[PDB]
Amino acid sequence: GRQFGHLTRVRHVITYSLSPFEQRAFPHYFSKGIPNVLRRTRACILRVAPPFVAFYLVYTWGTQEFEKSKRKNPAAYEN
Amino acid sequence: ADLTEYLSRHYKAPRMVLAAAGGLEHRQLLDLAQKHFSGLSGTYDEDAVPTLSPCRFTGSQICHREDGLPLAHVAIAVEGPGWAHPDNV
Repeated sequence: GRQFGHLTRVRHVITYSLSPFEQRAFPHYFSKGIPNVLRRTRACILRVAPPFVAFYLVYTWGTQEFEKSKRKNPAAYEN
Repeated sequence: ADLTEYLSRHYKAPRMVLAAAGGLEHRQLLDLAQKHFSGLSGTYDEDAVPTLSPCRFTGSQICHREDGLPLAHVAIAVEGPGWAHPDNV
């Protein structure tokens, strides 16, 4: 186990903070909120999204061919 | 110029108090005060209104971390009432 006071060494940093009863819990919730989640979404679409559409494409084509394999089967049997 | 202007701004009679304690007699003090201090507010200012605006208090916290010091100092306080409030006692 590790306690405060024995964690690590810190040089010259000041930290100002404020009482919760003195500030808002939702500063600019929407004003600053939305823009940021856009920003984080943007920042990550390209690594998260691609594999999922790949699965998405393989899922719809996969069931497609499953029905068209049997149902479509006949087809032609002419004599 | 910054100085002299603060001087004239603030070193005005109604804000000064000649005080003394010991082997004196009050009359002698008054005489002196009237002899060496007469003529300080021979000019009561037009619109210089040295009034103290009340000061907001803030439940807040400042931490100056420095693990190079051998011992820590902490100071915690709550808002007090001020000089004149009987609550002081």
